[PDB]
Parts: sequence; structure tokens; C-alpha cells
Amino acid sequence: DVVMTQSPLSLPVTPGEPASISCRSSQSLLHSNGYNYLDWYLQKPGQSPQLLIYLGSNRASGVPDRFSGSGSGTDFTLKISRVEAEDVGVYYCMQSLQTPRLTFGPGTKVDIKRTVAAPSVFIFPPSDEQLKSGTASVVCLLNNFYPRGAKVQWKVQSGNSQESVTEQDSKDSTYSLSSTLTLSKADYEKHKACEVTHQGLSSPVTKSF
Amino acid sequence: DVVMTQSPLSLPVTPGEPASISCRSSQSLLHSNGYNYLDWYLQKPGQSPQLLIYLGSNRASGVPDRFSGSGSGTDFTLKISRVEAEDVGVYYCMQSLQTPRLTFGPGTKVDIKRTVAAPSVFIFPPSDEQLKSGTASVVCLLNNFYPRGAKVQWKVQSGNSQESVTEQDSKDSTYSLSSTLTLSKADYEKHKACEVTHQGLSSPVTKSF
Amino acid sequence: MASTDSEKVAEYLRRATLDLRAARQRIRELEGEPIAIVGMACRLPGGVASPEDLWRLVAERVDAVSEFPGDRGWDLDSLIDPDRERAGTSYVGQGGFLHDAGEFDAGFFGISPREAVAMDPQQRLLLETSWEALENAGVDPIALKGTDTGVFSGLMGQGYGSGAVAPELEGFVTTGVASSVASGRVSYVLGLEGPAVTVDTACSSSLVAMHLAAQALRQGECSMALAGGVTVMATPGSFVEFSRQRALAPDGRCKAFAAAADGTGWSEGVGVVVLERLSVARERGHRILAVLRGSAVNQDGASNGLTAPNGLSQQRVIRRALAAAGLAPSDVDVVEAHGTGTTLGDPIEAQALLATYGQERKQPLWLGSLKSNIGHAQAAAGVAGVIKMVQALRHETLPPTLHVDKPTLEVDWSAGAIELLTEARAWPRNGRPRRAGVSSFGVSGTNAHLILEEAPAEEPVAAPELPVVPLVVSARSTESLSGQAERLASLLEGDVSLTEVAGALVSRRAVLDERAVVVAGSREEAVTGLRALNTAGSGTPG
Amino acid sequence: TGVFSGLMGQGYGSGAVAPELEGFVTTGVASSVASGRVSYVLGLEGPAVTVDTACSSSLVAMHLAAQALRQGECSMALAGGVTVMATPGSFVEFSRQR
Amino acid sequence: MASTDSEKVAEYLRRATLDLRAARQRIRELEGEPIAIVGMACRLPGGVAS
Amino acid sequence: EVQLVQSGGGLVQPGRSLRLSCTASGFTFGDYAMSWVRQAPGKGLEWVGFIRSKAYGGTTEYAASVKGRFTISRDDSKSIAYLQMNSLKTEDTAVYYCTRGGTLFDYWGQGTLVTVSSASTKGPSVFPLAPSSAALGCLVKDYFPEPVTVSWNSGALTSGVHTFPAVLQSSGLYSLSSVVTVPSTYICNVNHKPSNTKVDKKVEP
Amino acid sequence: EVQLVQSGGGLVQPGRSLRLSCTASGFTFGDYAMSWVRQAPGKGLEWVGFIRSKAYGGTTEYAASVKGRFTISRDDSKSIAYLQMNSLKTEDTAVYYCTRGGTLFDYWGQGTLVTVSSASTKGPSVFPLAPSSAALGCLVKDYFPEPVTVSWNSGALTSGVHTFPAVLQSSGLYSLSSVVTVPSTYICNVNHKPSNTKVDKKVEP
Repeated sequence: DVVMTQSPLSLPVTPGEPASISCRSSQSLLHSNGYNYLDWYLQKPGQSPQLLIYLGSNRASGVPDRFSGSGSGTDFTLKISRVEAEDVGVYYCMQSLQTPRLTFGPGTKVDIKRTVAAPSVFIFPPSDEQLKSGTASVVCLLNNFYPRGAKVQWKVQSGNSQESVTEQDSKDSTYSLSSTLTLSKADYEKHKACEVTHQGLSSPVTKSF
Repeated sequence: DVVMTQSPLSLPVTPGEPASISCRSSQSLLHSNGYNYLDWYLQKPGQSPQLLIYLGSNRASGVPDRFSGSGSGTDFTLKISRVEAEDVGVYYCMQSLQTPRLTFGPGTKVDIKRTVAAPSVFIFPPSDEQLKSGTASVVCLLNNFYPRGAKVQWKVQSGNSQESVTEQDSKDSTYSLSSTLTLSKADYEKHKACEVTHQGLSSPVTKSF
Repeated sequence: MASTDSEKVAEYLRRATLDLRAARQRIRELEGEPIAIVGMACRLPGGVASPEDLWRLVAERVDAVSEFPGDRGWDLDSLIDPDRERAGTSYVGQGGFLHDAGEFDAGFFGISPREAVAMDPQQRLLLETSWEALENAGVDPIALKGTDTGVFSGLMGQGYGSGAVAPELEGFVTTGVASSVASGRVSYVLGLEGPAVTVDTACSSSLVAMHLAAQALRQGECSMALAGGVTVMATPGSFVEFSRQRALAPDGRCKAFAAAADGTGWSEGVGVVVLERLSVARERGHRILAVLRGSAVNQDGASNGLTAPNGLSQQRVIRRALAAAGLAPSDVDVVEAHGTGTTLGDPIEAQALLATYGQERKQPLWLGSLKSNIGHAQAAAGVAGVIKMVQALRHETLPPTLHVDKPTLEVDWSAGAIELLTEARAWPRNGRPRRAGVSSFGVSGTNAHLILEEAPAEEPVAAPELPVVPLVVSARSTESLSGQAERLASLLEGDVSLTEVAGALVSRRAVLDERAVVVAGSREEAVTGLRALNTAGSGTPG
Repeated sequence: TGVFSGLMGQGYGSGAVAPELEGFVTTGVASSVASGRVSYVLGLEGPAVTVDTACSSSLVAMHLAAQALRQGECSMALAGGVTVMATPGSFVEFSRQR
Repeated sequence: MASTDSEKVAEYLRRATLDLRAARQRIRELEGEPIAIVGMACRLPGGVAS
Repeated sequence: EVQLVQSGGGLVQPGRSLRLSCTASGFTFGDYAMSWVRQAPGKGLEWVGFIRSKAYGGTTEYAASVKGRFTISRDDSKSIAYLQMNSLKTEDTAVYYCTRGGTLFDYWGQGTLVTVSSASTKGPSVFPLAPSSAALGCLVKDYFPEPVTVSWNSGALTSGVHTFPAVLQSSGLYSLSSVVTVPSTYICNVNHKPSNTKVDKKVEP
Repeated sequence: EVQLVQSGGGLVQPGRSLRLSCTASGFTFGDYAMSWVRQAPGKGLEWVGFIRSKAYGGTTEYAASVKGRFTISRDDSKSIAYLQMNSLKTEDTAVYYCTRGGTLFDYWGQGTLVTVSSASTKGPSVFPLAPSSAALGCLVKDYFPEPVTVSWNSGALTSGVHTFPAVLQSSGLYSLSSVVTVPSTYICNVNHKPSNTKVDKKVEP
């Protein structure tokens, strides 16, 4: 009976352009009193969440006039009239009819729009002293690729690979990833590669030891 | 048990300066939610009622911004800043804690403010052909008096007197009242003095046929 | 006893919420209400006396650069030479001039001939074009008496009659040449009550002025407003001055971003437009010409010098105008550039629109100008653009420009999606509103930009044709009555219904002493009557 | 920051002109050049406006400045006026009717 | 399913009321804000410079 | 826009039934709760009844005094509320109003008047009213129904003229007077349209 | 205006108990109903619980996952919201926000990060990543707790510098890598305040 919500996952937007995010639901939220029990929350990186739209078609203070909401029943749409640099973040569409709500859902990621970029893969051998410590951590880095979606798989495997994703570059406006396969030094000594798949790449690129 | 709300019966006022009308109660109007369930309604002379203020704090649309209200507990006050010509009417500070409501109470009338005027007392005999018709009506008239509160009695008597009172005049802001006694011809001729008591007059005035 | 809490609040404030949301909408419209255009009048060299004449002239690619007039007492031979360095000389002798400057009707406004000749031509021409625009709006000038409408205008001083002065016309020169007297006199003769303001920001003086009116119309001190500007030159001292820096084009033609862009060219100009709030105009039943969405004015400030503008200021003003209007570069599709033709300003403006418009364009935007068709009209020049776009938007046709050999090489046109509108193109309705950009960069430093949107969709209404109908006409002079009658006859040669024109002339005109009436039932009947009407009575009542 | 000023054109240097100072009189006498030059020297970006309503030319300047400030497109504004007489033309003009 | 609806409504409601009331006073301040003065200069005949 | 129209009022003899219908426009009528309130002439307003919406079952509640004769119903298809007089009585003569909102009343219609009488049309009885020696006038009595127009010298005399509001007699007729105060050409004209009666009278000491 | 301050967080060891206080001011504290939410590092946000207002009895509500271990409480006299966490686990390491409004989350605090870990402070280990042919970096690992400052050539080298966020390892230790892309004098300086370790490393073929 619990109504779930969904929306497009990520929508890069050029600045100063009208954008719209559509939130769908598995059931109508309108109540007999004549109100839709929905709201929208914003979340800037390194910033507490903020409320923009409540009950569908109402905007709170502080939120600039450019934001607006529409829809009813099971569908809703948040229209941002004009986007500046400080609209990048995460947007959550919450229902309010059924209580309590455990989580805010996956949300929607809003970033800047730019041209597609191909990652620059670079695999590095572990340092000798790191080996002598008793470990082997082979790291390949992907740099200057837009948008996200790069996948790295290890073949000589899973359960010992750690992937770190950095924030979008302020000027370059791509993303970068660091994939580290970690093992005991002996395991590396038994046998002497990471493969990358991305929409910026025509074919997956495999870089070995 | 039922809360009783009171206020000054009438507040004559001149234009151009602020005025204030209070309203009391026999019970606290605050609710657990934290709201004062008091509304203010205004009716123009010979016109539909009008809503101005609810929760004694915030104002409805259409109402001039010169209106305001405040208060808490069992005391509240509506404040006007610029008294206008059309501002005259009947106000009602009506509560909503207990539902439904039977009436709106006496209300508070507001009139323009002028100097106190003594009435011009006149007594006029019944017309000769009305006497031929078999009836006799004696009329006592009070002209250009201010403020309200005129009191008329017949002596030569009660139960056959009809009183007509005009509204505030636009020119001199005074008032006019007419009291009519109707009887049969025999009763008129069975005896051969309309007492008037008004605050404009120093003493009651008696005038006979 | 306080159990009445569940159902109550919802019905209690279902109206409060919508009230307060309506108040929010009220603030939004108060800060950003679109303004409406209802009046139109222009006077430009080349015989341009009506806006449609100008639109047709631009449509047929007709140049209007004229020869230097001599009726002003100019020593022309002393100023024309191929020596650009000679003292007090101009290497240009060809330029657009309004030759009707000296002409004026003093008796219409009740003006004595001595003050009339003593009066600055700018002011008389202001009065004439203002009356023409107000009539074009279909509003009774007499009914404007006692109204709160205001007037705003832009013009710089020129010193008409500043030299030798006769001892007869004394006492009128101070009122003759004072700038504020322009608006003062137009309001006094029209008997208005709104603010009367004359401004000056060099060539941009018109564009800022109307912008100011918008604020007033948004603020609520006036119902309608009058805006515009006029520039007519009596002394050629400007040209020779500019001839000293060789800023002018020797042929007197401003090449807007062309390969041969090598100079400028001056001209006289007259423009007046009536502004009105969109909601009020809609209520009043006045026809809507076009709607403004916003405006912007800002000073460039520090620059490489005093006369050269900075493109970053242009970017700032464009962005501010778009934000205030609530538009995006994608929505607009045509921008009227300044089109100075200077070798300096033109590249700066070109890259300015390159950086501010030539981005993420799904359609290549079109750029045009009018100065290649007429020239530079100083303060009026700005408002001149507004004159043609609204006409071009009216006819759903993009007008072309002149002297387009190939775009100047100082612009990397690949950077933006802009292209020069060198050819006339159709601009029809498609369900997506059409938008046009106007801009002006005064030499004084200030810069202004305007955004125009097409008028809304209004359904045509069909009406029955009356069998017979009267045609009436009123004026102040018998010869004026005859000229008017000839003009309606010429208009009647075209295809119009008799009932509609009769209703228009009976509802959109005043009543004057000189009167004439002709009864007709057919277009031929009325044409014959008008061309034959010669009996008129300017009688006195008893 | 924007600037708004009001003044009357008194025709300073209207008469005989030396051929050395030519080229700056047109900028030196134009009314708008006052606000333009003050903003340019101070390096501002707010609107620069030159208006005039004869005696009350200043009193409208700060009024419209307050309107602009309420509109919020400028932070602070400069208003005022200035009147100096280059010729006694006003004196003889108004002496003609006492 | 809708028993304690008004309980949630009150808190769904009060913030909206106060917010758009702040907007209501915003209109008044926008079209009526007093304007402060921070500096004056004057030059008048008779040697008056300040 | 949110607009209310009221109709169905009129003059009916006592003991009958009547229907007053109020139609709403420009908004969701069914989402609100209608109410009806009457005001006696020369008196205050009096709450009558109120009906909720379908969200709360649309229950109808009435005052005890009006119980047993009056019913309120609503139609969302036409967005119109009907209120039903039964066993109509003279004491119930009042001007009636239909309002939106159960407890709070945010809107009112133009309002309809209810007249209850058994009498029929009757010409005015005009009587002169003269002083003993600065005032004079004409008294009109026993006319039905409302209204009546009184002029002085066919409207020539207006200053000092006071026309007191008509008062319903105990007999079902109306009475009033027009009074002009002039010390030391005094013609009153009374027209009753329902009786088509025009009477001119003179006043002399 | 309305404001609130969160306090009482910091490093804690698994098993013990802690309390988080929140001071709210600028409004009627007792009228509203407060709530607490949690946000895990690099994940979504999870509603911890809330407390009703005294008008509704001041009831409590806790997420079932954390129910029975956390207890919220109110001090309306001082306008303080308290959340007592007990028997902490490593999974509870996250940031926590306090927000006015049971259903609408109108106003939010600055947040407070609480980290539960058995690991103790230790000195970081830095290993260069020598290029084999246009990038080079330093990998730092085994440092606790956060944060650690990394610079390239003592701030001289800034272009192309990518400082990837640190990721908690399954061993409970922290590690990151800081790289810089330069074609064809390259030192990295790492400072760890808790261990107060300053390590300068060089990356050359």
C-alpha cells in the first residue's frame, strides 16, 4: 500500500536554461480534502537539505521565484525557470500522505552540462617499500571524463577493489576515479589488469601491470 | 459554558485618524495548536457582510492594508489607521472555538463623529380627512439630533407607537426620528404630550396636541 | 468544548492560502508586469512620415542618405573638401536629413508666429509627432484633459538661435531652447497631470527614457505614458568635429559590421510611442501593438578611454535585461544591434552578442540593423529600432539590411550561432512567441537594452455591413479639412468596409470647429462624395 | 552604484572658439557628460542619468533615484544638482518684465 | 488511513502561513521602503563649502 | 472567478413552500461547505444552517428553530445548493444569504429577501401634516406592497426633505412620512406602482 | 529569525553511550515538533525519529532499526532537544541533523558528525607512484582519524592536482591518493594532526 516515487536519475543543465524534473508515483496522493501530499527538498554539497516546494504548487521563502511546481494525482513536475551556478546538487521528491517516511529515496543529481569526455586511464605499479611492508595495492586512475558511468573491472575479480570518485572539476567539469586493487604481497607474487567501460569510450580499455 | 464575547457598543469616529475597537471573551480562545479562533466581519449599511481578519493576526485579500488586528488570551483589538467615509458599518468579533454559532451578537456600529445636537421636537395633529376615515395618528418628530439614544413616550401610553429612525445624514451628520401613535377617532376624542428625553437636550421636552 | 479542531482549519484557510498565493502573484506582476504599446509615430529622412511607409521603405531596400541641406544658412563650400586635416572641414557632404524641419502648424496649438519662429524646431516637431502617435492609439486627445498620464522624452541641446539675436523675439529664447520646456509645453498644451521628464544620455537618450516610463507605469503614478526622442541639427559643427577624428564614413553610409566598415554617418530622427500597462490596456479595449518584457540600463564606467565601450558591460546589461524580462537567449531570434559602423565599436558589439547569444542555439539567430538603411539619428536612433521591429513583427517578415559585402573579419562568426540578416525572410506565427532584441550604446558611457515580444492572439470579429452610413470629419482649418478628406478618400480607394471605418472615425477622433459630413452607402458613393465634398460650415451655436 | 544629476545648459564657451581647444567642447558642454564622466572617473556601473525640470530639476533626481533603489538594481545612488551662470542672459531676460 | 490528518495539517500549514505573510510584508517594504541618507556636500555663495 | 448567484426568493402567502437556489462558479464548489444565514429587517443576522462536503459525508445541520421545514442539498454536477422553505410564516421574513465555508464565511451572494403576507395590492392613503403657527409634510399610510415613491413638488423641493423608512403595520400594510422644514407651494406627490396609484396633496395651516 | 545549534558529537568508541543536544531559538519552541535525521558518508539520508508536541501528548517515534537504543527528549523550559544514543556500532558512524517540524522539514541545523570506531590514532604511510613513461602521485594510508592535509611541492604545484577523497578501509583505517598530471622537483607534503606526522616524499623514475 506504500506509494513509491521515481524520477530521472541525472540531468545536466546548461546555465540560464529552463529545466524540469518529473516525479512519478505508484498511486495518487490527492486526499479527500483536496490536497496533494508532496514536497521537494534540495541538497547542496557540504550543506544541509533545504525545502523548496510543498503540497505540489507552493514555494517557501528564501527559495527564488524561478522555482515552481505542478502536477497532481500520481505525477508531479518541478520546473526551475532559470539555472545559475548554485543550483547543482541533489533533489528529493517526498510524499506526505502515508507516515512515517523512512528515507528520501535515490533522488536526482543536477550538475553542469558539457561535452562528453573520454577518460585518461593510467595504471601505476605499487611502491617498492609498500611491497616490503607486506601489501600490494595496484591503482589505475581515470581522469577528465564526462559524464559519470565509468566501470572498472579487475582481471589477472571482486571483493578487494576500492573505487574513489572525486567531485566535478570547477573548470574542467569532468569527473575522475581511482580504482585500487589491494592484496597481500604474496598474492601479487603468485601471478603478474583493470578494464574501463564508459560512454566516452568507443570500446573498453584494458590496462595491465 | 458558552463563551460570551463583548465589545464597545458604538465608536463614533472622525476621518483621517486611527481608531481602535476592543473585544473581550469569557474564555481563553487559544487552542493546543496555538491559535486564537477569533474572526472579524464587517457589514456595510444595506450591503452584504465582509470578512477582514481571521486569527486576529493576518488579513484577508481585498481588505485595505490600513486594517490590522492583534491580541491574545481573551482580549483582542482591531485597529484602523485612516478612518474613511465608507468605513462606517457594523463589526462583529465572532469566535469559532465552539461550533456551530447561533448568531453574531449585537455587534458594534460605527458612525461619523460630530458635535452633540439637540433634537427639534414637533407634534403634528392627525389630518382632517384621516379623522373622517375613522382613525387618528399623532406624530412626534425629532429633527437634526446627535448622537443616538433618543427616547419618546406619549402622555395625555404605550403599545400603539411605531418609531422610524433615519440613518446618519451625509450633510450635517445628525439624525431624525418619527414616533407615530394611531388610535380610533373616539380614543383620540376621549382625551384632550410626547415626552422626549435625549442627551442632546438638557431636560425632557413635552409638547401636546 | 474546544473539540472543534479537525475539520475547521481546512475550510478556514483554504481561502487564506489562495489569498496569500494571490498576493505573491501580485508582487511578481508588480515587479515584472509586461508593458503594452498602443501608440506609434515616426519622422525620418527620405519622406518617411508614417510607420508603414518606413516599413515598406526598408522592405524595398531603399536608402535614404540625402544631400546636405542649405536652407539652414550653412556655408557648405567652406566645409567640403578632400583635406580631412583642413580646419573646419568635413570630408563628407552626403547625409540623411529631415528636410521638413522648418515646417510647422502654429495655429493648431494656438501659437503666435513670433514665438513659433523663436521656438526650437525640436519642440514643435515633438508636439506634432506626439499628437500623431496619440491619435494612432485611437484615443481622444480631448479626453486626456485632467488625466494622470505622464510624458518622458530624450534630447540634447543644439543651440538653435544661439548666435545673433534680434531685439524683437526677445523673451522667448530662454523658453525656446530650455530642454525641460519640451515636456512642460507638451503637457501644458495637452493639459496632462503626470510627471514630465526630459533626459539626456547621448544617442541612447530615447531608449533609457521609455525604460524610465516603464518603472512609473509599474509603480502607479500614471495610467499611460509618452516616450521617444528627436534629434535635428541646425549647425554642422558636429560633422566637422567628427571629421577631425575621421569617425564618419566619407560616403555618409554606416556599414554595419560589413567588410567596408570604415566610418559613421549622422541623420535627424523623430520617434514617439505610447506605453500602457498590459492589463489596463486589455481592459480598455485598445489594440495591442507589442509587449515589452523588460529593460536594462547600466553605465560602462572605466574603459580604455571615455568614448570606447567595454564588451563586459554589454554582457552584464544583456544578462540583466534577460533576467528581468525572464527570458533566455534561446527564446529570442532577432536582435537589433547599435549598428554604429565605427571600426572600434562594431567588433566589440559583435563579440558581445557572440558571447551572450551565440551559445546553445538550436536555431541560428538573425542579426540586422537600420543604420545601413537610414543612418545614425543620435538620441532618436535608439527608439527608431523599436519603430521597425514592431512593424516587422506586425507583418511577420524579417526586413533586410544594406551594404552587406561580407561580414567584417574581426568577428569569429564560428564562435556564435548568429548570422547577419542580409536578406528579407518570413517571420510567421508558429505557436511559439517571437522575441526581438534592441540595444543602444551612448557615447556618454551609459548603455541600454530592450526586449520585445509579439502581441497576443486576438480573434477577428465579423460584423454586418450597414446599408447606409455617415462619414464625419473635424479639424481646425478649412484647408486641413480638405486635406483630411482627400486622405480618407485615398484610404477608401483600398479595400475597407464602410461600417468599420465609420465607427473608427466616430469613436477614435475628437470634435473640432471645422466640420464636414457625407452620407453614403457604398465605397464608390463615399469616394465620390469625399472628392466632391466642398460645402463646409464652421458655424457658431445659438 | 548609479548617479543622477540635473542641470541647465548655460552655453559655456558658446561664442568665439580658439582652434587649439577644438575637439573637446562637444564633450565639454553636453549635459550627459557630467554623469558619464563622474561615473567613469569613479569606475561605477550603475545607471548614469541627466535630467532637468528647470528650478525643480534636482528634486526629481533623488525621487527617481529612490524609485530605482526600490527596484533594487543599484546599491547606492548619487543625486543632486549644480547651477553656475556663464552669461548674464537670465538677468537681462527676467529684468524685461520686472 | 486519515485519522490524525488535521494533526499533520497544522504543521503542514503554519509555516506556509507565516512564509507567505512575510511575502505580504515584503510587498509593502518593496513599494514603500524608506531611503536612508549617508552623505551630503554643498557649495553655496558666501564661502559656504560644508 | 469565484462567483455566487442566488435566486428563488419572492413574496409568498403564509403556510407554503419555496425553493432558493444558489449557484457557484470559478472554483471547485464540491470541495467546500455551504452555509445559509438570514437577517431580519431592522435586526441582526441569524445563522440558519450549514452543509459539509462529500469528504465529510455532506451532512446537513440546522438550528433547532428552523428544524422540521427547511432542508439544504447540494449538486456538484451543476454546483448549486438548494434550500427549501416549508410551512412558510410571516415571522420568518428575512433577507437570506448563501455563504461558502462551514465555520468561516469567506463569501456572500447578492442576498434574497423573503416577504410573507396575506394582504394584496392597495393604494396609499395620503394625509396632509401641517403645523400650528416651521415644519410640515405628508404622511402615507395603509399601502401594500413595497415600494412607494414620494416627491415634493415633483422633485422641485429636496432641501430639508426627509423620507422616513416604511414600517410594516400590524395589519400587513405600510406607513411612513415625508417631512420638510421651512419657516413661514408645498405639494407632495405619492406614487405606488403595484396599485398604480398617484396621489397629489397640498399642505396648509 | 529562527536558528538552532547542534552539539555533543565527536569520536566515540563502540559500545558506550552519548547524548546530542540541540538549542533552538527564535520561535515558540514548545509548539512545534522536532525530529532527527541521519546521513551516512557517501549514501542517502535516513530519518532517525521525532518527538510530538505537548499539545498531542509529546509522544515519541523511533526508526525500528535504531529503536530501543536511542531516546529523544525535550526541555521546553530551555528549548533543548536531546537524543541519547546507546550501545553504538561502527555502522552508526554518520552525520546527524535536527529539524523543526514532524512532517515538513522546514528548518535544518548545521549538522553534527559522530564517528564510532575502535581504531586508534596512528601515523600515515606515504608511498610514491613513480611513472613508467604524464601523471604522478603519492598514496597515503593507515592514518587515523580524519583529516589529513596534502600539498604538492608545498603548494607550488597546483595545476592538475587531484586529491581523491579518503575511503575507510575494511581494516578500519583511512587511505587516499593525491596525484598530479604533468608532462615530462616533484614533492608531496603530508601532515597528520592527530599523529602530528609531517612526511615529505618525492616521485621520480
